[PDB]
Amino acid sequence: ILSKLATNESPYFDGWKAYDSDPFHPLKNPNGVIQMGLAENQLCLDLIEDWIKRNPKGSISFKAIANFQDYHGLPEFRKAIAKFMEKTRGGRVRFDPERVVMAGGATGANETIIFCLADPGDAFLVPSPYYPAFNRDLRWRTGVQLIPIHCESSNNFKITSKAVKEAYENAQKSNIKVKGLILTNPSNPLGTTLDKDTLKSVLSFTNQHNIHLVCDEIYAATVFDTPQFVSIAEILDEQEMTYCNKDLVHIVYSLSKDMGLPGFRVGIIYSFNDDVVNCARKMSSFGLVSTQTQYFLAAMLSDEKFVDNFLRESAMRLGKRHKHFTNGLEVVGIKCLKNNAGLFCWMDLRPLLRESTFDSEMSLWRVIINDVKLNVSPGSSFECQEPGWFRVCFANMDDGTVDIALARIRRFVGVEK
Amino acid sequence: ILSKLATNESPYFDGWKAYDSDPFHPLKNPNGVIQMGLAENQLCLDLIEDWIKRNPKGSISFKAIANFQDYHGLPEFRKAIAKFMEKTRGGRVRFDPERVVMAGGATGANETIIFCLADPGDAFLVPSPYYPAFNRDLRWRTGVQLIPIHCESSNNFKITSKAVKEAYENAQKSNIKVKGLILTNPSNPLGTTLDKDTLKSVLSFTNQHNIHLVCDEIYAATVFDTPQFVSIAEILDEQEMTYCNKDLVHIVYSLSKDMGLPGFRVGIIYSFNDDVVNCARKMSSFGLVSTQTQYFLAAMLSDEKFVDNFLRESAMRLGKRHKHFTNGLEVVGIKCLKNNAGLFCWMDLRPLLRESTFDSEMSLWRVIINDVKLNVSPGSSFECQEPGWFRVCFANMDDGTVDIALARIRRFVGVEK
Ligand SMILES: *Cc1c(COP(=O)(O)O)cnc(C)c1O
Ligand SMILES: *Cc1c(COP(=O)(O)O)cnc(C)c1O
Repeated sequence: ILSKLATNESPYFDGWKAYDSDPFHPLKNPNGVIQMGLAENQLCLDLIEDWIKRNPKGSISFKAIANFQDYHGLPEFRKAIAKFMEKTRGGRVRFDPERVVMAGGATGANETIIFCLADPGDAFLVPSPYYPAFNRDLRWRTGVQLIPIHCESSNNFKITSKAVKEAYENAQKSNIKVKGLILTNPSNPLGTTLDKDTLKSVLSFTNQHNIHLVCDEIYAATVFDTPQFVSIAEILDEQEMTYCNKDLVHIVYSLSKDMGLPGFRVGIIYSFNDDVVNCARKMSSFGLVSTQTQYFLAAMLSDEKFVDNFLRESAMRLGKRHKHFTNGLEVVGIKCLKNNAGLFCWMDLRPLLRESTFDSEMSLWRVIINDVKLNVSPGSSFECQEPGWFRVCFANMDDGTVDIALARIRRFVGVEK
Repeated sequence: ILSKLATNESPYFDGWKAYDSDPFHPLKNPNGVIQMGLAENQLCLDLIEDWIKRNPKGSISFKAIANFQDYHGLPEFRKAIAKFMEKTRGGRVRFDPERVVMAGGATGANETIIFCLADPGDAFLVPSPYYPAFNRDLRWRTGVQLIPIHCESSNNFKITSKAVKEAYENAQKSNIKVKGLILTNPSNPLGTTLDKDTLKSVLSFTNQHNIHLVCDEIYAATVFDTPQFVSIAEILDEQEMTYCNKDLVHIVYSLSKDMGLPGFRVGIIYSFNDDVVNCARKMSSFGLVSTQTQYFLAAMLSDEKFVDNFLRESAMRLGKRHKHFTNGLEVVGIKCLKNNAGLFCWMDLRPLLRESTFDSEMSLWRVIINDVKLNVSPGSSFECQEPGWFRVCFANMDDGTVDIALARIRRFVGVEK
């Protein structure tokens, strides 16, 4: 007899294996599937390598980091993260390192914050489309459930007050304890930063009902165009809202996107609620960052010229690449939701859809992965309520590869009417 | 409004507290409380630093590892762990790197293996005295309960098949669904390796009631005297036990205790159940070892010479220290449970008590941690059913410190009769 969790254990994985069974490689398999489904940021690893070399060395006082095992981590780590989080939000706000908490990547930060704010049975509101890991991350071992907040293309998938309320009030009508709402800002798969007002309109609805607002700002430093990224933190430093319960406000973070170090498993939880801060720290012991990696990060994120050079450079490349991939599709007549951040773009393949069904959508998908041989992500995968949208990632390959993927798309669409 | 867990939150911390305030140190505080309550293994860190000055690439391919994020881990990591797990258990039984799963230290390994085996409300049998962290690790976020199994000093704290049946049936009459039994072998705080025949018994009864047998063999490579350490994996290999169902047997391991690298968070789950293996893997996303620590370790553990000398040296240093420490305590009449493993000894201070009540043990405990300035652990914190026993860790300090500590003890005992 295994537990229910293990005992209760594949459709959207089609592109996943199509890739694994035929990965594109310039020399080994130049016609294989090109991985465009993982939101990875490798445009600036070279800059990190240059650093790990000379400016200075950093990684290995071994005994100290080898035996250190406090749920608080190395002081410099906390300081560096808080420091790094600051520059990311244009110094517009400050972060108290004593509040910095660790988790096994954003994965663990998410599961932990949920464990800290909701009981099994309770529900959390999530705007859609939304990162699918949530379905497991926020729901698998927490028992908590999800309730989507509708979003259309007609308004660029913006989060509207009416929609936030409608979803919420329906839950009450369904006797479902709603304890919070979890945003992703910058957005995934939308790749767009949230409008200052929109955030206030959410925090307020959140505050007005004493429910928590969990901001997943894991894509903060991947902004590359206007508008500016507005942290929920910055909205807690504004007069118009000096009277908001800071107990219902939590931020989730990681170093996976704006430094591309997912393997380092650097999950961060920054609560404004002292109690939550603690529980998350006690829970942080199940997913503590490696002292070796902590030591490595403290040193690295402490170099301002670097942390300041990296941030600026990283914004450039991402923009340089996004624009290219954007013009690339504008050429063959493909439109994307306009975005300013992230490691991907929300592609509109609606004009290729026969009818307007998710089935029609999945078929187009089977073609892109078997015949176009590109592994992209189908909108229905992010719980998108309208067929035709596909998330396409462009930050994990060469310019050469991108242009190929672009060339392949040219033929597909070209032969589509 | 936080969750029940977050809201459901210091008696035995006077020791950890005292130490933090008046921390011992040869020059700047020769009379600070000595840290003898942490099971840290520092006797061979010098061995690791030495090694760190050679072959191969101790720590940098960077883009590859910085981005590698497969729940399976770096290619060479699983194999290294398995080869290490073999050298450990004699090299007599074999381990399959494909079945090796990560977790955040033993802490994460433990919580996960329970998440996989029992549902909230279910219970697990635990011999006592036992590892206090279990009370959080095994029950907090799992809704699982622990059921103690009686052990006394009349029989050197051995687990008797009678004692096991009693807890099992006692629990059933009360309608508690026992889903498994979790051992610690080598033992914490007893610091003893388990009698092969005893394992064969626990496994028979275990297999005979369809409940899981989880083994925390986190202390496998700290044996410094006979008998030899017998892994449950070896038991699954004898002819006399061919019909035991391998679906119900599992191993929890880590590098914290034997390798002295707790800050590395190298938790390992090794299940003989293929489903558990799959589930545990899905769960590893929450607590994965850092690709950097993985790389480093793959390189260290892939060095047969280092590994041989390390294990061999560790056994001798832990052997020289343990004996020296016990011979000192005997000089003054103080005796401990006879052990061949661990990084501590089960000290019997029953004759320094006033009454066989935990109220006397705690009275003495304070004396020991304020006036003698030694931070140890009171038997009752290990759920030990009889007062007077204390766990005293002797593997993290210098030879100089141990004698200082012994000296303080030689005194306290002196002025007590
Ligand atoms: C990629 C991604 C993550 C992953 O963060 P990890 O630290 O690697 O677990 C989390 N959230 C979103 C929205 C992502 O796109
Ligand atoms: C020390 C210990 C642990 C903790 O292992 P970590 O890797 O440091 O988390 C777990 N279980 C037992 C029985 C221990 O002795």
